[PDB]
Amino acid sequence: MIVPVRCFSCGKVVGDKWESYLNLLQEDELDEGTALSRLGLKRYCCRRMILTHVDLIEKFLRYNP
Amino acid sequence: EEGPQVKIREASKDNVDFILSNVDLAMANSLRRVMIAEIPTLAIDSVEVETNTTVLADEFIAHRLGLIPLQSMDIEQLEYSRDCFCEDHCDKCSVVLTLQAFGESESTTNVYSKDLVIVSNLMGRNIGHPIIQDKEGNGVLICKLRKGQELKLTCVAKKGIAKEHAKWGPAAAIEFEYDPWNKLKHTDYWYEQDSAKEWPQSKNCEYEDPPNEGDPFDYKAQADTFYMNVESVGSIPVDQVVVRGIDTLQKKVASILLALTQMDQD
Amino acid sequence: MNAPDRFELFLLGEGESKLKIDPDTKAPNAVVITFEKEDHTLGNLIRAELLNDRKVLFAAYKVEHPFFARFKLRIQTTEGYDPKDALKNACNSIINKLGALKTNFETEWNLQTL
Amino acid sequence: ASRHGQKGTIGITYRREDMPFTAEGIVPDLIINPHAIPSRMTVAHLIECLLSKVAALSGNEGDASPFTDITVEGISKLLREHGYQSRGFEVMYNGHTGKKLMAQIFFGPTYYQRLRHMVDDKIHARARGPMQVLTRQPVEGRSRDGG
Amino acid sequence: TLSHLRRTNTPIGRDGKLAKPRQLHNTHWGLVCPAETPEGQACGLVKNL
Amino acid sequence: DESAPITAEDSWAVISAFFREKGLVSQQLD
Amino acid sequence: RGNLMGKRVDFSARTVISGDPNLELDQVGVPKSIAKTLTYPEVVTPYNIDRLTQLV
Amino acid sequence: SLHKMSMMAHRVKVIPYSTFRLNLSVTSPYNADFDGDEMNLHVPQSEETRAELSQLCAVPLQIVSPQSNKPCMGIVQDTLCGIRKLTLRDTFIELDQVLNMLYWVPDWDGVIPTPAIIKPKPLWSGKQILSVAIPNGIHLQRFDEGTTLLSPKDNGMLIIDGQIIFGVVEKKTVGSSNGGLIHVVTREKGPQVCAKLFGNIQKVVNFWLLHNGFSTGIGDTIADGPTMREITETIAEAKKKVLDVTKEAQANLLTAKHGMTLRESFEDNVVRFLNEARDKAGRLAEVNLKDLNNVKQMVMAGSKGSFINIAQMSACVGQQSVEGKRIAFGFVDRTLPHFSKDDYSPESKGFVENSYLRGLTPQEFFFHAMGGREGLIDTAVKTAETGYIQR
Amino acid sequence: SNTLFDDIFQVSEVDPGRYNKVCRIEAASTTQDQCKLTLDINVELFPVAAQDSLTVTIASSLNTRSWRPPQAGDRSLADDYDYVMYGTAYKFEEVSKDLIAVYYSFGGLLMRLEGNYRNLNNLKQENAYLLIRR
Amino acid sequence: FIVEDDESLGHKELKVRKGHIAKLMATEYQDEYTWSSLLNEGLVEYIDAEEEESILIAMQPEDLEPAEADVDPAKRIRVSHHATTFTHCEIHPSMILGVAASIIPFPDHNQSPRNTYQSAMGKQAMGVFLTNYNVRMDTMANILYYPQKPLGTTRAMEYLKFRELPAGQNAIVAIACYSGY
DNA sequence: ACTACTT
DNA sequence: AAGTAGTTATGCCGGTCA
RNA sequence: CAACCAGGCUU
Ligand SMILES: [Mg+2]
Ligand SMILES: [Zn+2]
Ligand SMILES: [Zn+2]
Repeated sequence: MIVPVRCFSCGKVVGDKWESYLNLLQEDELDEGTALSRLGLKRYCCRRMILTHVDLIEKFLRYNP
Repeated sequence: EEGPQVKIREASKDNVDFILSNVDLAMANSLRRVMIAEIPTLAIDSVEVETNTTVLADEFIAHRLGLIPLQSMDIEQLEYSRDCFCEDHCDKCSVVLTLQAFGESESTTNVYSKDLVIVSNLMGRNIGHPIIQDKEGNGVLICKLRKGQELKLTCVAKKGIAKEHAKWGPAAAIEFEYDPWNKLKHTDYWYEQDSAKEWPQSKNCEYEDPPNEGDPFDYKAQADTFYMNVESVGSIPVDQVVVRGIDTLQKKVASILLALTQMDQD
Repeated sequence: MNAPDRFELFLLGEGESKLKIDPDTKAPNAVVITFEKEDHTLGNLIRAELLNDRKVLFAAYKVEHPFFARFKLRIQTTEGYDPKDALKNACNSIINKLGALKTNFETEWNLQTL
Repeated sequence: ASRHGQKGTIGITYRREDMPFTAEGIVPDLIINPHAIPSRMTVAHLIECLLSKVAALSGNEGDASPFTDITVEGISKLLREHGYQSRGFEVMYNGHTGKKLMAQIFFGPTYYQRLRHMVDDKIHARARGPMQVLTRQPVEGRSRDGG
Repeated sequence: TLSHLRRTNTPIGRDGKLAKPRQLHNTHWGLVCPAETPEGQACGLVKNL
Repeated sequence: DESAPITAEDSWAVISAFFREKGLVSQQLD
Repeated sequence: RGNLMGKRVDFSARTVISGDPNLELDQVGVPKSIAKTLTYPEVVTPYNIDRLTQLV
Repeated sequence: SLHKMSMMAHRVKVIPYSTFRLNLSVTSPYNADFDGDEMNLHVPQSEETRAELSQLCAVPLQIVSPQSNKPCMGIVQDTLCGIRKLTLRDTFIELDQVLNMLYWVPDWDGVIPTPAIIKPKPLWSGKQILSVAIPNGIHLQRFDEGTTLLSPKDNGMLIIDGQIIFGVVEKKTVGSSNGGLIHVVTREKGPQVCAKLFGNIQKVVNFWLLHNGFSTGIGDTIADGPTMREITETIAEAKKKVLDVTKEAQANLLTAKHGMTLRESFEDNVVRFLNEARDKAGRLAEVNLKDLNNVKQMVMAGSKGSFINIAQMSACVGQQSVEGKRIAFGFVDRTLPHFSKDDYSPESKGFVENSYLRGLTPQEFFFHAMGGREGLIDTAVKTAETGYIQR
Repeated sequence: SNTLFDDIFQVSEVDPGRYNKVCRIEAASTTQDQCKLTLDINVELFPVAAQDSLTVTIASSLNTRSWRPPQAGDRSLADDYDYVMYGTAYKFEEVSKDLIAVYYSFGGLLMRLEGNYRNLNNLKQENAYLLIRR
Repeated sequence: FIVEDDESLGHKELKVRKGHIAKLMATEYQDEYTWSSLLNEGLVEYIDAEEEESILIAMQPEDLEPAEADVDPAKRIRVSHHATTFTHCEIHPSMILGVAASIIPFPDHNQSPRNTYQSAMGKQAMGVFLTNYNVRMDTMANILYYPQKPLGTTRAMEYLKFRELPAGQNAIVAIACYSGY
C-alpha cells in the first residue's frame, strides 16, 4: 500500500526513501536499525514510519487489468 | 546587535541548530509556533482526474500529491486564489502541474514526483517545482503500476498555510529546550532512587554552567537562552523557515496596531 | 459533516473585527479586548510584554473554548494611563525586539558555511 | 482502541502547535488519560509502549509473545542504552506557552486499531416524519428516518 | 475471518444461566481458548478452538 | 550432534512445520 | 407494553456523547446538524414578530 | 434510565462537530462513559411543557438527591486529581500565572488578593486562588485523623467565610460526599449558585493542571528492590505456614472445627493464609510507594484506582476462585495434567504468586481465566436478574 | 499603621515531612519562657536550620484592597526583614490559667503563638502581616 | 511431545532432538521433512481430552527436565520440575490460546477479563481482509489507508499472517492530562 | 432459574 | 410427590416471504 | 410502509 509520503507525527518527507532503504537491506546487506540512521531518520516518529510500512501494493499490482 | 541575540551552533541546508539568547520564553515559543504553522507555502490542492487504472483509488492519490513538497522560494509574490480577481484561478494566483504515466515496461513502472510537469507560466519566479532531495533524483514515489495501467491528472497548487492543512507546513519537527540543569525548578524529576543518575543529561548541559550545591535557590531567575533546531522539508530553505517566521509573527503583531487605529476614527 | 471550514481559523467572517474593546465594569480603569480569528501564538505574547509596562496593574488572557479561534485580553492600568495605549506600546516593543532578532539571525547566518 | 480492551473515542483534535512536545521535537498522535490505567489494571499496555519505543529506535521486531523470558527490567536497560529515560517518561513542554511541564510524561508508540462505528454513521435526528401503518406511530430506524 | 472459522456453538437450555456449562472447565485446557468468548448473553456457550 | 536435547526457541520450528501442513482451518476441510 | 406504556416519538435525536470541560454544568452541546433539524413551534406575538420574521 | 437523574433538563448551546457535549460532573447521574456511549435528546413542544422541564427537572435542582439525602454530582477525573495537587502546602504559584487563573473564573470581582508570601518573591498558594471560586459565607470544618486546628498532616478541612484555611482538598471535600463543599453550597446558596461552582472550580484547576501536567507509566508499578524481595519471603513464609498444616492434616492430627468437616476446616485455614499473606504483600508495596508515584497520587485524590489495584500490579495477584473453593479437580484428582495426583499445595489450587508486573505462568494464567470468566458470567446474570427486579 | 507583637526566638527543630519546599518550625522565646512558636515556612525563598535568632513581628499594615505589583520601587516599605507573609487569624485558644494562644494561616501555611500580654494588641482580625529578619 | 525416558544415556528425555529440528528448518529454508514425519517417527502424538486424563506433562522442555545443582529478581517465579514420570511435553504453552487472543501482546500481564474484551473488539476493527478487495463486490467493507505492522508482536502471529495484513497503526502515544478533553 | 397450577 | 407454562434489561443496527 | 428467524454491538 505504497510508502506514506511524510511522517504522520512530524511531517518530515519519507516518500523518496522507500527504494533507498530497501536496498541498504538486500544489497548493502545492512540491518534495519542502521539502514534508517543512514537515511537520516533520527527519532522514532519518522523511524516507526518506514520500519513498519507493509507495501501491499506490490501484491495488488500482481492482479490484472 | 541590540535586543535578543543569536549564535548559530552547527548548521546546514536542512537544519539550523542555534541558540536564541536574551529573549522571553513567550517569544521564543511564539516563534516556534509561527514556524510550524503560519508560514506561506505552495502545494497541490485540486486534482482533476481524466484517467486512472492504478490499484490506488482516486482520492488516495490526490491526498498524496498534496504532501509532495513544492517550490516556494518566491511564494510571497503569488496571491491567494481567494484574493486574486479571476473567476476561480490564474497564473497570478496559481501553478498548474500535469502527470501522466503508462505501464510501458514489463516490470512495474514507477511514478515519481519528478514526472510532474508545470504548464501554467510562472511569469518567471522560483515556484512550483517538485522539490527533490532524493539521491537518484526522483523524489517521493507517488504510485506504482503494472501492464497497461494509465494515469492522467492535472493539478493546481495554490498558496495556503498550516492552519488550513498540514501539506502547507514547511517546518516539520522543531527541537526546543532550556535550563538543561533544572535551575528554575520548572520540572520535578520522577525517580526510584536518584534523580540525576536515572534521568539523562542533555547535550545542552555543556553550553551552560553546572548547578553547584551550596548556593540557595535562585528564585529571581527568569529564563533566557534556548537551544532550538529548525529542520526543513525543502519547500523553503532552512534559514527562511526562521527569517519568515520572525517576519510573519512580526506582521501579525503589526495588524493589531493597524486595526487599533481604524478603530481610532470613531 | 458538522465540521467547520478550516479557513475559519484565520479569516474574519463577513463583518467581524480583529479587536472589540469593552470596558470591564467590575474594576476601575481596565478593559477587555476580544481578538477574533487568533489564538495562543499572539495572546500569550501580548500578555507577556504587557506584563512589563509597570504602569500595568493587571494583564491576562484566555481562549474561551478550543473550537473557536479567539481569545479575550484583560488589561488594567494606572490612573491617567489608558490601556489601549499600554497595548500599543507593548506591541511595538514586540515588533522592535523581533526586528532585531531578524537582522541578528541573518548576520550570523551569512557568516556561515555549508 | 488499543489491544487491551482500552476502548475510547476522540473528544477533540489539536495541531502540533497546541500539542505538547519533547525537546527532541517529536509530538504525540493521541493523548489518552492516565486515569484509565489503575482500576483497569492493564500493564501489558504500559509495557507494549516501552517495548515498542525501543524496537522503533533499534529497528528489531519487538517480541511481546505470551510466556517469554523478557522483563520490563531488561527492556528498560535497552532504552537506557539509547539516551532516553529508563521508564519511558520524557520531559515535555506545554505548547501554548512553551514552558516545561512540572511532570514527566509516559511516551512512545503503541499499536492502535481504528474500529468501525464512526459518529457520522450514527448522529441522527427527527422531527415529524414517516409513520408506521398498523400503529400510526413513528417508524423504526435511523436509515428510514424514524424517531 | 480466521477466528470465525474456528467458532463453536453450544445449545442453550431452559434453566439456562446457572454456570456449569458457561464456566471454563479444566479439561478445556489446550483445546478451547480461555479468554476469547462473548460478553453476557451467550457467554461461555460460544467457544473458540 | 543430531541427538542433543532441545531448548525453547526450538519449539517454534515444530509449530512452524505444523501449520506448514495442516493450516489454521484444517478441521473445517477434513 | 410496547405501543402505549412507551413508544417511538417525534422531535428527538441521538449521537455519540463526549465530555467538554468548558460547558456549564447544566448545558448540553448540540451539533448544528441536529439543531437545524429539530424545531419548536413558537406563536407569533408583537413581542417577537420581528425576531421571528428574521428566522423565517 | 434507572432513576430520575438519568433524565434532566439542560440548556442548549449549539456548537459544531457531530457529538452531544456535556459537562463532566453530570457524568455520574447518567452513568455515562465516552468510550462510545450514545444519548437521546427530546425537545419539548409547548410553552407549559418546557416550563415543566425548566422549573422541575433541570440539572441544578437535581443536584442534591433524595435517593440518599446527599448530592449526586461531584468533581471528578482531571479536575479532581488535579485539585488535590493545586492544594498541597508545597504548591506555590507566581504572579504572571495567578493573573490567568484569576481571569478564568468568570465571576471574579477583579480584585487581586494579597499574596500569602510578600518577602523575596510575591508567591500565591494553590489553596488561595482555589478559594476565589468558593463563594462567601460558605463555612466548613472536618477533621480526618490526626487533624488538630493546625493539622500537621494538612488533614480534614476548615474553610471559613468561603476561604480555604487548611487541609488538602480532595474527594471527601469536593466529591459527591455527604458533608461536602457541594452539599453545603447547594443548601446554603441555592441550586443556582452551586451549579456555577462546578463551572469555576473546574475551569481554575483544569487550567492549572494543563500546565503542571500529569501522567503514569510502568515506572509507577515497580516496587523498590528490597521491598520486593521482602515480599517474596512474605509469600514464601506463608507458602510454608500452609505446607505444614498440609502434613499436620495428612497425619490425621487436625481437630474438625465444630460444624465443619476436617477438609472443610482444612481449606478454611489454608485460604485465610494465602489471602492474608497477599494482603500484607500488598500493604508492603503500598507504603514503599513514594508520594511522587503517580498511581498512588491518584489513589489519594480518589479520582481512580485503589489498594488492591496496586496490590496485584506490583505485589502479588492473589488466590483465584470459583464458586468459593479454590480451583477444583476437573481432571481426576488434580488441577491440570501438569500435576501429580492428590496435590493440595497453593501452586496448584490457584494461587498466583506473581504480580502483573512480573507476569503469570501458564498455570497461573489459566486458573486466573477460570476465575475471571466466572465474573463475566454473573455480570451477565446479575445484570438481567437485577433489571427485572427493578421493573 | 502599627505593630502588635515583637520578640526573638531560637529554633528548637525544623521539619519537612514529605515536603520538598517547606518545613514546619518551632522555637522558644529569648524572654518569656511561656512564648512558644509553631510556624510553617518556605525553606526555598528563605532557608532555615536549627539554632537561630529570628525576629518575629506582626502588625496590621506596612506603613488593604486590590494588590498591586512592585512599582513601589520607591514607596514605604515596612519590608525591613527577610520574609513577609500575610495570613488570617482563625482561632484564639485559652490553654488555661492565663496562657492564651492564637492560630494563624497564610494561605495554607500555619502558625501557633503563646504567652499573654498582647491583650490590647493581638486583634482577632483577618489582617496580619508576618515579618522575619536574620 | 513424547518424553519416554528412553535415554540409556541419562534421565527421562524428549524423543525429538536438535537434529530432528535442524532437519526440519532444513525444509523451511527450501521456500521433505514434514509434520507427518514427526508423527510417523513417533516423536509427537495426538492426545485428546479423555486420554489426557492419564499422562503427565512438562511445560517447558528444558526448564522441566535436567537436574538441580542466583535466580533473576525481575523474572517471574515458576514452580518446578517436581516429577520423573513426565510422558509428554507442551510444544509451547502460548498455544492454549486461539487466534483472537494471540494478537494480544503480553496477555500474561493483564487482569484476565481485559483480555476477553480485546478478543471481541479486535473484530470490530479495520484492516485489509484480503488483497483482492479491489475485485470483490461485498456489501460494505472498509480498508485502512496505510496499515503498519505492530512493533509489539507474537510468535504466533507469523501464522495468522498478521504482519502481512495488519489492522492498525503504531501511534506515538502520550499518557497525560491536557486540555481536559 | 424460579414459582404456581396441573397431573 | 413429577410435568408444564409464564417471565427472563434497554436501545440501535442479513435472509426469507405473500 | 410489515412480519418471522438469525446474528452483532451497549469500558
Ligand atoms: Mg459505553
Ligand atoms: Zn517523524
Ligand atoms: Zn487568480
